[PDB]
Amino acid sequence: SHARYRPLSLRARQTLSEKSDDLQYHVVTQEWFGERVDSFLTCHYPQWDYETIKRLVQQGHIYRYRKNGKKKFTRLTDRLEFDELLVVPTRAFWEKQLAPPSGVLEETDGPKFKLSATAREMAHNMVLFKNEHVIVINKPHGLPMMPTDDPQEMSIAAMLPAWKFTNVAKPVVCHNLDRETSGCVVLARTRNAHRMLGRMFVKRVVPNSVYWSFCVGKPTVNYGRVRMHFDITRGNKGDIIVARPSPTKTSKVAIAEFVVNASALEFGSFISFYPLTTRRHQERIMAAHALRCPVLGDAKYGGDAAFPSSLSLFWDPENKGLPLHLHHRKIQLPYKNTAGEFICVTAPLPTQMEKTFKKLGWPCEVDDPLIPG
Amino acid sequence: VPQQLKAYGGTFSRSVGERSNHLVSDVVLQSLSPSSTHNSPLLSKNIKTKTVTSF
Amino acid sequence: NIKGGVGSFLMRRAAPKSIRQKYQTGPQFYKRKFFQFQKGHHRLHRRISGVQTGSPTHQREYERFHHLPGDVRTRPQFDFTFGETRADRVMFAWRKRGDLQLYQMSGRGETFVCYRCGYPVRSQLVAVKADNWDYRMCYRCYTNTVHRGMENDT
Amino acid sequence: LHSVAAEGRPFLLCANKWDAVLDQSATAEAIDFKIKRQVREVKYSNAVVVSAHTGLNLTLLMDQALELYDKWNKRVRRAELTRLWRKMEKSVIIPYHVARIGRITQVNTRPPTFLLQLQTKNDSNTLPKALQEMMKNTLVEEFDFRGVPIRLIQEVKDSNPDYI
Amino acid sequence: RRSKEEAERTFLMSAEEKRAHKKLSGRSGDGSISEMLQSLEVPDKPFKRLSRKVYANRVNAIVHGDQDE
Amino acid sequence: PQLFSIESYETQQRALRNIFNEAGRHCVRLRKDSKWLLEERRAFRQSHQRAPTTKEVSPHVDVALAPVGALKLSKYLSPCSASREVVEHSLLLHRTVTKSKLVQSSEKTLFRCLRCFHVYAARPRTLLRGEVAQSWLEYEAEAEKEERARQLARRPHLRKKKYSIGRQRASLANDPRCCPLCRSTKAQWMMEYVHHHTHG
Amino acid sequence: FVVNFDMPTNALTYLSRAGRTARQGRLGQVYSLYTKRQGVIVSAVRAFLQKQLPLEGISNWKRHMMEPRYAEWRTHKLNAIARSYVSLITQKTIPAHLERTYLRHNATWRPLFHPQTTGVHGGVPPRQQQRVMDAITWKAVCF
Amino acid sequence: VHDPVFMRNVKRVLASYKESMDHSSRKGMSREAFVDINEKGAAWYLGHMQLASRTLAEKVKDADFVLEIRDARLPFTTGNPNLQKIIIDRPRLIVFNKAEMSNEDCNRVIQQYYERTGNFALFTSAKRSWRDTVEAVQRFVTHILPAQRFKTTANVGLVVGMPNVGKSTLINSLRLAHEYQFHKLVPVCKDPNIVLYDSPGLTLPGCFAKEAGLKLAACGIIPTNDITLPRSLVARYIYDVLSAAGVGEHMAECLHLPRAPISFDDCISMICEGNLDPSRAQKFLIHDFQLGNLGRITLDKLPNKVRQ
Amino acid sequence: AVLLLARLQHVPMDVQLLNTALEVLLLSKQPQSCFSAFEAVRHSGVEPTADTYTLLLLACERSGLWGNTTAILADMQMRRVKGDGRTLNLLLKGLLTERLHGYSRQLYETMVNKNVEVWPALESHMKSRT
RNA sequence: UCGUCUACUUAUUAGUUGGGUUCGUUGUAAAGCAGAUUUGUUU
RNA sequence: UUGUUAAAACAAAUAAAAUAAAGUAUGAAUUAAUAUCAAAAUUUUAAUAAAAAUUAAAAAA
Ligand SMILES: [Mg+2]
Ligand SMILES: [Zn+2]
Ligand SMILES: [Zn+2]
Repeated sequence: SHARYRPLSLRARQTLSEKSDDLQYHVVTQEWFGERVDSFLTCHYPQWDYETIKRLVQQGHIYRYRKNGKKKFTRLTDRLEFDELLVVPTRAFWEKQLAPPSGVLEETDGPKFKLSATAREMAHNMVLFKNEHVIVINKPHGLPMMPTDDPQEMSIAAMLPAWKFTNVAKPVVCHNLDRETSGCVVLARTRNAHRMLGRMFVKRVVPNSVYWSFCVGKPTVNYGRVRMHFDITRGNKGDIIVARPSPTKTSKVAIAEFVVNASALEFGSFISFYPLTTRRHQERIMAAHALRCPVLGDAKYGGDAAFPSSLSLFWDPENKGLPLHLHHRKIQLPYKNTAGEFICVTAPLPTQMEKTFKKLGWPCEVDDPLIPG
Repeated sequence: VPQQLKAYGGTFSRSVGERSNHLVSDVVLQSLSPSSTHNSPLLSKNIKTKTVTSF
Repeated sequence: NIKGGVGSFLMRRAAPKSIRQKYQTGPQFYKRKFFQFQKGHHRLHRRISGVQTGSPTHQREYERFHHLPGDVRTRPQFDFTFGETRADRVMFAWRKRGDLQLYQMSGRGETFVCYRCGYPVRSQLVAVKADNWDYRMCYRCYTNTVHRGMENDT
Repeated sequence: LHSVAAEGRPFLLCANKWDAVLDQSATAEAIDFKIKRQVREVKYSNAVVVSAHTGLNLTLLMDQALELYDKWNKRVRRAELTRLWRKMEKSVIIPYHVARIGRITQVNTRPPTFLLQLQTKNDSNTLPKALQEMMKNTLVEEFDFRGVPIRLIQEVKDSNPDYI
Repeated sequence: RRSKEEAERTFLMSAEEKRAHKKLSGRSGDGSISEMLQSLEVPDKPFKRLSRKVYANRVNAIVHGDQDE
Repeated sequence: PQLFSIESYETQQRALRNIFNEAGRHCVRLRKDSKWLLEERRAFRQSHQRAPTTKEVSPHVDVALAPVGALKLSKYLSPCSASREVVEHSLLLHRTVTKSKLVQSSEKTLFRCLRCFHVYAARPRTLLRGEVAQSWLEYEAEAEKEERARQLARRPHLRKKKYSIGRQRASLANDPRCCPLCRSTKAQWMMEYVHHHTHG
Repeated sequence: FVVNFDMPTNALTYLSRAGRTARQGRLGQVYSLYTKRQGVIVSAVRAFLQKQLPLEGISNWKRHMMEPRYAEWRTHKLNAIARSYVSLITQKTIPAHLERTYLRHNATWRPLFHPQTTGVHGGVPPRQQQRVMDAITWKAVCF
Repeated sequence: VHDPVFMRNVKRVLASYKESMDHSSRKGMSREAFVDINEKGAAWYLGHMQLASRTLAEKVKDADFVLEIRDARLPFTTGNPNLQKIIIDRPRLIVFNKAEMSNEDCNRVIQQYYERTGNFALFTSAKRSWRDTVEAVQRFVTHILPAQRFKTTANVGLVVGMPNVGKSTLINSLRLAHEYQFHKLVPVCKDPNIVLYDSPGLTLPGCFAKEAGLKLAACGIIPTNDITLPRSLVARYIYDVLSAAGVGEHMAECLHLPRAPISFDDCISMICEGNLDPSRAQKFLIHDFQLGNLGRITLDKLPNKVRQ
Repeated sequence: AVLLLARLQHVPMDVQLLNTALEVLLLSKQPQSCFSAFEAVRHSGVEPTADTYTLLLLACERSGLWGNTTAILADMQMRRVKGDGRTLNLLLKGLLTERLHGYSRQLYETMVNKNVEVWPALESHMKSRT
């Protein structure tokens, strides 16, 4: 970490590129007259990947100077010209307060973890939908998605090498989930597939996810649209989340569409959330405060109303270890099947939620027509 | 009752040629965009940009 | 305290924020500032169209774009027109060239946004990138990408 | 008084022909109420009642004018300025979104002017006239600048030419 | 606003409700929200959905003066 | 001393948890609906990516009756007893859960109305459809209405034979959604009623 | 460093004053004191410099800087309609019965009627404004 | 009259609001326990009060004094644990509201301990107005706090208290009084230059344990709803406190009972024996404990170190 | 009672209804509302009496504004309506709170002249001030 | 990109008593970052 | 069906039965570019295109 990168506007990046001196000006002799820029670069730099050269050329870090006083930016398909220069940054060019692209540097994997056959069998059981581009797994309850403070505690981010059935590298998780969430997690096989699928998980207007939850109590309306602005602040032992109805310069909005599927005597209810944003504990806090009816098992947000005397008939209120009823039921994918409908994968409920639904008489396996596919 | 249907409330400028067709040439500078160069008598003609590297 | 007025039409020159958007060095992934449509068009979307001069018994559906140069002048590989009809109403699918594959829709042209040129395009021809139906290409950008040999890279 | 205050000279009101009035206490209260009604540091001056034919307390008017010149060239230390504004930033209610003032150091005297260094680097982040009025309101009563106009200089933070 | 708060839909408002609140909080001109609420307080009965031809016959009969509203 | 009054409330609640888990072994098998069963076989193949298991799909609904002790518990408990509310609320919850498991069946079952007090044989799914208020039961109702419109729009004359006054009156008697005497949608499971009467 | 005791009323004088201080890459600085009268030009120049644009067409007359030409507004409005059309196709699904209304308000270019006198008839043909006015008054006096 | 379509729209939305609010059933989660009004608007805070220790310290370092507002029935459980853990260099004035119901002996013990530590305890009754309280606060400031250096500056008091204890009511009263006198902070008296600064989230407790919720519902701080917390859990704890006190004859004399009760079921049946069901009988018992006919009651225990 | 008073409409105005509504608004959540109603009826209507003035002063005592404590006395003087013993005692207390020395001393002197009893706390405060 | 963190520590003994107080996977260097993303002449 | 009260009454509101509101004469008004007007599907041209083209065949009251 000899160079600490800093935010830079386009003006500042141009100014630094002009001020720098760690450049290499390749001339174009008669031998290289008329060669493409990408071919020139791939023949001159054998250690640079083709995608890295593409990113450099299309971002403009490798431009050309046609002796006209100004620098000329070209794409990969452009042909070169005699007597002109091609400017290429060197290794020391990225040592200033200018952040380089991903491929130009070398990223070391370092230490790798060795997995056991039982863990590999568990991962192969978690695998639900396998494709040459995407892999959908069913994340169990109470499992850390990313390595937590305790380095000896297991996590899903280190189970990646066991999922690459034929790929040269481990898949990359597209979106992270809460430790208590028992939904489906999507992994991208191809490094390009991750970039292509990363656009789906940004804030959107049309939902493509389903969250099945069991809240304590019945809300007023059967269907509605929840919206609240969150403020996350750093504290002594953790984070503080402030919820507001009104916007704020620092607030981040959170929007979802909730539908009440069934009501168990107004003491418990089953609801389906369809989110439009991505915020920490978003739907949990929504059900806790907006709907005014916390989900069964959310001790961190309204632990007193989490385990109610009403449902005490079925579960022991003194244990307080029942799984949080938060399941990413159904999620859509841009990929189509042979029929033409988009592939929407569905994860089965954990055995504890199945037991709860059986004790309540509700069917455990039902399709969700709100999100088609 | 005021007129309900309106397309543009404000008013456009009166300069048909280019921006600030009313000012004197000593106050406002002339544009150098390629859309305005091919119309001016001096800029539309030949312009050399090739340079020499050393003395 | 001092209230000065300046129109936004002067600052439109610095609308692009990166080199790819300003100098058009690569595909604009739904981020394009300036567009160029033919004079007289009120519905702002480029049009890739085809002719119909006979019944499907004689003139196939993939022969409508026979005037356009490229892969359409060949026989498609997949024929979904028989049997059950697809949900998205795709009738033909050509050979998967690298990471791009062409598809012909049915009915009126579904307007989509090509991630290479950045324009809304209304056509029956759509090129899907690596089976991901969020990134589509108009046929013109598809033919140019293949001719340049960028079908594997882009 | 507004025109004299704009120039930067300590002013002082004088009620001439004070012996010809009928009620001495009625006019003295009309002027005082007219004084407190003034705004923009004009109100912080005094009013002396003077008669030129009788010669009523003319020496008192010449004594106040001498005190204004001494305060006109008064030298205020720097550390006292920072402690005043640090505790003043909390006690006042600021409904306007303004940038925090870094340091306060008076630069020039006669008239005494103060330098207010901002934290941001934008030029349009200057303080409104309501905040300048409040800043001028405390400097006169705390540092006994009564009847003396005070200027303010809001310096925006300047970047470094090398940028490291 | 107090009726809204009693309904406790603060976090559950939608587009139509927000637009109505905006247009009622905005100071109107010839209109008056006080008189509008007083007129809304009338418990009068609503009209049922009819066909186009039946409604046109109703309008013609009302213009002639032989049928009620 | 200790928390005598608090532990007494916890002890009685633990008893209600045990006496209600005991009543689960007394069940009445009810075969599921033909169309609903295929809906569980379909949703299971997409969720588990495997053929459905005959022990998991449970084509026979396992409905549980209220424990024999609980009905006689609230009976001999005076209304002034503080422990009556905690056991009454325990029965009201099980009285609704019994409805939730009953609606999944389609076999003929005794259902009495409370308006004119008439006992008749009805199918629990179509009768208790408006009281249970389940979205999946709402979405299947909207799905079957479209399925009927698809068949009727393809062939208009198909309505003549399928939907006739002779056919419409016959289907209403086959699925008595309301009492033939009072025409009221309010109904009650006679099995739960006779279970509550002969014990109370 | 150069200290403009008064803000110049034109970009020609400003750059000529600015050119003296910084020569051949030498570090310089310009302090231009301005009052309420030069508020218009100082607002444009400050914006022109932050985005690194050439000082071409800068004036002190406020109406000159806020009123654009018709063709220049034609080009900018055509781009603003397209940028909404791209965001409408990318992040939204509209029903069939709302397909005409969405494309009419966010995707189509509607030319104005005589943009020379647009301040009088608002850009809409008054023969349409007359027919529309007959619909307002007929239901206004009926109320 | 505005547009008829807008009239129809507002009629429809008002009818929808009416059909939504007609339901008398109250939701489980106590909205009041998390909402906290301030000058910017209604705010909802999440998390406990332990992870905000440095955020509290950075503000008690800036404030001149620490004005806390607690309830006399349960002093310690209502407030901030870090304030009791780490010593605060600034002088503290703790106003115990509803002092008529607390134990007089426990009140004198806690005020003696506060005087030993350096703080000032002020017990306020319902008959007393906020004017005498703020006057005594001003007297505390002019007696204890040293003189300010600059004459124009003012001394700031950080207010620490839940909105149910009376902090928000005091703030609103002072605000309206100042507004009427002149026609994020709140000035009380301009002659001694005293101002107050409130911190909503640092005082909002948020989540709570079972016994904490029991004590809060018995004192009336936290609300009580049938879905989240039945009246049994709190009334049985109240009766267990009364039994630990052992005043059975006193319970009987208070509740007009024929004899001394033996168990909680006996208490409920004897209150039922006017005639009313056990639910409303327990509600009336809790209402009695709230209004305070039962006097000299302290639910919060006192540690050994505070009793020494 | 507040709800029923809000529902009330089209009823003749009388001093009894006036002081009853004053009691209602005094015991309500907002003690300033009865003062607002009194300022509304101040222009025209039935004349207020010593009971209504005692109610207004009790509401001012409960709220704590006391900004019109001398305005109430000025209104009573211009209305030329005598006040009762409790009215004059509450006015004495208000003036002592508002530290109006001259008016308080004048009222105390005229009270001792009329030979009307005062509150013990107010009498002790007066004797300690003197 | 919906991750985790109301107990450690210093002593004390056999539950008692006084002090002090986050980590981390992946993408990206722009294709990323406030807020909104609604329209039935419908009765 | 809901809500209120008390140990049945009242108010709301619709969906079943029942009641009426012609097949006789008298007879306007909104509207009106128009071929004895282009039943449908496909494709396309500058914004609903009922504008064009290709399939196909759409009876009368
Ligand atoms: Mg955004
Ligand atoms: Zn394209
Ligand atoms: Zn019946």
